[PDB]
Amino acid sequence: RLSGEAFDWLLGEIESKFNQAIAHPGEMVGALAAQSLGEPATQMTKNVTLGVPRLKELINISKKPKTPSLTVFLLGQSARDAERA
Amino acid sequence: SNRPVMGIVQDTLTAVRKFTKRDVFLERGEVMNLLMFLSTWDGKVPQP
Amino acid sequence: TVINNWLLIEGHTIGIGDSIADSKTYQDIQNTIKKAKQDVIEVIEKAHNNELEPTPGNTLRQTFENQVNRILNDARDKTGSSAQKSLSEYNNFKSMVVSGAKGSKINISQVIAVVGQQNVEGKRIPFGFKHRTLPHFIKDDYGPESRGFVENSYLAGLTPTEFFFHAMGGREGLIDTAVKTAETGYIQRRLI
Amino acid sequence: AGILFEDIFDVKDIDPEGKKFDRVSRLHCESESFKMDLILDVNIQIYPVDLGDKFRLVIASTLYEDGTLDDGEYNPTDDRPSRADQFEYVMYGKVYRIEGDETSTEAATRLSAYVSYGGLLMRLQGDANNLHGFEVDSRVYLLMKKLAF
Amino acid sequence: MASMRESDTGLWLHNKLGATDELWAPPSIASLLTAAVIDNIRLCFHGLSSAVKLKLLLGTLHLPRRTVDEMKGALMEIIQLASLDSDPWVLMVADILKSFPDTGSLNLELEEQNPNVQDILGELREKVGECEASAMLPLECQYLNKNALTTLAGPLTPPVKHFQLKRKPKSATLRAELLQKSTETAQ
Amino acid sequence: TWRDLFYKLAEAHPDCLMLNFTVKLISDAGYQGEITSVSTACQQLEVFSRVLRTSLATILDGGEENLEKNLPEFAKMVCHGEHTYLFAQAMMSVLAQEEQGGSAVRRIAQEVQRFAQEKGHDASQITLALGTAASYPRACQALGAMLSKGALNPADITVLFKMFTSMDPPPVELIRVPAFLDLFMQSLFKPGARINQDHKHKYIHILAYAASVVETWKKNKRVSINKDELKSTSKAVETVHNLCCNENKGASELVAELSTLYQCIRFPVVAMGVLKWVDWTVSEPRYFQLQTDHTPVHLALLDEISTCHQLLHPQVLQLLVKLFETEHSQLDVMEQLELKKTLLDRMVHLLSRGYVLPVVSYIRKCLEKLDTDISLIRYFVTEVLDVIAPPYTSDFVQLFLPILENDSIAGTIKTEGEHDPVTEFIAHC
Amino acid sequence: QGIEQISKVYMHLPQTDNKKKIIITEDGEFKALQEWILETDGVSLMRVLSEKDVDPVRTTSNDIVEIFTVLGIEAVRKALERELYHVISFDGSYVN
Repeated sequence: RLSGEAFDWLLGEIESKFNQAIAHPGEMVGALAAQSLGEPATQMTKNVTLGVPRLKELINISKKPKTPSLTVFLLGQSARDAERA
Repeated sequence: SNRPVMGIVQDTLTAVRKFTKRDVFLERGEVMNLLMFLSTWDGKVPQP
Repeated sequence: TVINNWLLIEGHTIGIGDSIADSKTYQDIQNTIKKAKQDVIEVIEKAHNNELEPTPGNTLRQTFENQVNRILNDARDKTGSSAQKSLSEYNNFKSMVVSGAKGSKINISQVIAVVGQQNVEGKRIPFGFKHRTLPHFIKDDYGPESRGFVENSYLAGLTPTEFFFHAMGGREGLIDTAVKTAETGYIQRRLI
Repeated sequence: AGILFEDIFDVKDIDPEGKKFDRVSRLHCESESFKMDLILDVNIQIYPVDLGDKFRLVIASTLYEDGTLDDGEYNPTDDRPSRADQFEYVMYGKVYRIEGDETSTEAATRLSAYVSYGGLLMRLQGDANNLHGFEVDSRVYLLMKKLAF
Repeated sequence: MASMRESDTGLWLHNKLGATDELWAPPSIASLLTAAVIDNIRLCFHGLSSAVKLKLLLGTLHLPRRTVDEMKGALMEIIQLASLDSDPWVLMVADILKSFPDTGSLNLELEEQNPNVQDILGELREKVGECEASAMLPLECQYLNKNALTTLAGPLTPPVKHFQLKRKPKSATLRAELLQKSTETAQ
Repeated sequence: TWRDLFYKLAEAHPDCLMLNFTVKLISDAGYQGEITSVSTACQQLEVFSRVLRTSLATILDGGEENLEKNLPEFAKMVCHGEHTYLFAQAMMSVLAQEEQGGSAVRRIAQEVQRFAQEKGHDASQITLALGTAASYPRACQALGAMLSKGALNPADITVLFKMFTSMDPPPVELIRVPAFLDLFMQSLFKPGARINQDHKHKYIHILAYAASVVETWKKNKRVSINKDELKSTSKAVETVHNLCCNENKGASELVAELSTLYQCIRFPVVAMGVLKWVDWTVSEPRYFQLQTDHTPVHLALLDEISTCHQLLHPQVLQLLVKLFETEHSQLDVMEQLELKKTLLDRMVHLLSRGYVLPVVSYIRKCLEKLDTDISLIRYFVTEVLDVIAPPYTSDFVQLFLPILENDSIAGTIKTEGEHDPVTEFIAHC
Repeated sequence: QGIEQISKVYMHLPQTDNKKKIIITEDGEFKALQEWILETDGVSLMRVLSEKDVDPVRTTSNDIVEIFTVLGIEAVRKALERELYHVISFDGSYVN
């Protein structure tokens, strides 16, 4: 139920806030990403081995992980009747 | 994570939960004593 | 500034009186624990008569442990819920938990209702001795109190065996704290 | 006069869900003439009420019989005549919501106005022809007095 | 609220109560009945239609007793003046409602030069006397007990007994089986 | 067709004289019945009164079996106008003044009142003013307020408790309005509805005094009051209400207290309370999934209800009809068949206890309606003729012969045996 | 019978809606469906993907090197994204 003056003010505010939201040249986003990844790492921990060991496996690309696995989705009607799966 | 890192904690949090209940009533003396601590107060006492 | 000065008028504390049930919730908790013990005894009896159908994808020992853990967790959750229902509006644990300032409902449950079941490496207490966990027990006992289920509450005090099992469960936290610091810093160093 | 609403109610019920708070009670009330229903919080510690009690409710937009407006600031040392002299219980709140049975085509017939008295809420519900002075974001008073009859 | 004049009062009454489709008195009669309108009816009642008088009489009862107490004289006066019209309907309703301002209840007098009333009363009384036993109990009787029903209408009357049963129904078998199950599970 | 067209034309334009002319000529030709008369009888005094007389006489001719048919149209014409409603109530209540034979009169008056209420039209206060409410203004106020709102408020409940507990109780019949007792039952028995715990005992006491207490009256004057069923009745109602509103307990715990349950179910009001409580619980589409017995205890409670009282047999039949007619698509057909067989057992039990004719008619309607499996009616009729014994009345034989006339029974129940139910029944005729 | 490196296979019905099949209906809702899925314990991703009546679209492999070698560089980038998101948002913590 907005009025014309309210709508004009709303458009001005939206444009101002969006222009404020742009990134700033010179920001060291690499260090920000590194810290935003590392800081949460200090509070977490069939088998999937989640947590810091999984982070090490992903970071250090290891030709053999601890628990490799595949999730397979059945294509035809076999996805419905376990007998034909 | 686009969220605050500083929040109200400890006794301040507990007492602000207790403070804003529906049945917290203050006489004028305590209201003046509390308003003495607002740095941004405009000097007008609200209607009770 | 405002709240810390209204608190001088209101005040806030915690004490023994804030960790007491009404002597009618105690009976409910005792009945729940008795029923849990009866259920685990029944499962053990049905196990030793080979009347236990293995759970899909689980061995016989695995499914036995699964039913045992399910019963014990049900007992702990029910006793904790009863303890929460028992608390008054003037209790201090409840006031400090509902505001999120400190603690959580599990802490209230462990202080009032029951400490719960101890674990190491995600499993019950292992047979450190030959086919038993302590010299005070008997060979090949898989009952609740012989594998680390702390029946009492922090208020009511722990019996010797439960105290030792609690110490075992506690040591794991210290070890994890020791290793997590050593790993996370290196990870972040390599990232940066 | 600035008298938005005035009618007689009786306490047909007390807080049904239970005593949530020590010093506050939830009153369910029904009117007599307009056949209104009311949901109110009162400071039960200083203005005790009982089941079956009757009171005169006078929701006024101002406390001055002449009809002038007020800044809304506490000025206890005031001399002008006030409606509060003939009433026992007075609140001062701010209506925050006005519901109704509105459709996409025709107007509403049964309205519902909610006003919050510094935390103590109140819902006034009835027919559209009475709740005309209620407009959102406006300060009002309560001015209720028990009727011993 | 003004003493709007006689013919104008009749026009207002026939505007608020003139809906012939709405044969029921509106709930608005709680606020529509005031001192001025009732007082002005003392002369414009002749200008009201029979339906208007009937609906006004029906709506007179839908008032709070505080209003009735503070409008004793006006209500009795309007009843008396409505008891002097050509319509027998308004006469009877005024006589029935004369008791409302005094006791809050309604008078019950009948058998007075009303052929339909007398004939209906007589035929229904004799018909009930034919089949006192064959009386359909009110809806409250299914809650009442044996003594209450006996005091109200007398002893329970059995229906027609079609035949006899040589084999017990499955209801008793289920009752005994569930009693055994409850005894076993409880103990 | 042209008569209806002429009616529409006449209603369309009031200004044309031809339309009134044609209406008058239609009346002259003998087709004035086509002219509207549903709202005309309200404006007519004598014609409406005489048609009311004939309708009520026909109602009393056939008892309930013809009242159920003559009641809709009669109630429509009576309650279409409020003035006719009020005069009908006044005359009918004056008829009810006599203490002998007044039960049917009060029932018909209550039927008119409830039909008027169904249209959203309220006259409860006038109904109270018609009776003896004058001597008790406070009770009149409380009943009027509750029946106007349609809800129970604790304040007026407490006022009535104070009045009735005092040494001068009012006529108990005034608080026995079907709507008012229905309000008590709904508030005290409906799952999901909450009532104050501090007034629960007062509600129970008021209901018990309303139902079980018996008062002696002569010439509209009180004589004595029976209070035999006041303490035990209140205790039974309290226990049953505790069972009803403490729903989180499983049905097994309900069965575990079967001695007390069956002891307390013998009260007819409590029997209706558990009847409707079970009705509302099983009315949930997902309740059947939670009901894990091929012969559930709920139908056993219904059997006990039917055994205890015959007044509830119409209500038991109605609930059984609702249960059987409800076709479920979220259950396996195997459990549907089990439930239908158990419901057939319940219908057999109801037919056994003397409530036969409506049950027989409903069973025949289901057999002819194809909404019931052939094997279901096979089992029903076979077990009925198994448990029942000759001689059979002319009414039962007449109503049961077309049931065996259907081929679904003639080709199934007729089997080669020395005691064949269909063959023996046919030979009995 | 079978292929090597696959020690064991679990037939599993998903409970969370993440692995559940999602198809927009005719009228426009989402209407999550539940279908059988399998979890191996080794990595082939090539013989497995080429099997008859096995969906070649949604069959991920949880192994970074295998995903890279089978499906390129952008696929391994997306897989790394999803793996990191899972290992981070497992405990409820959220990272931009």
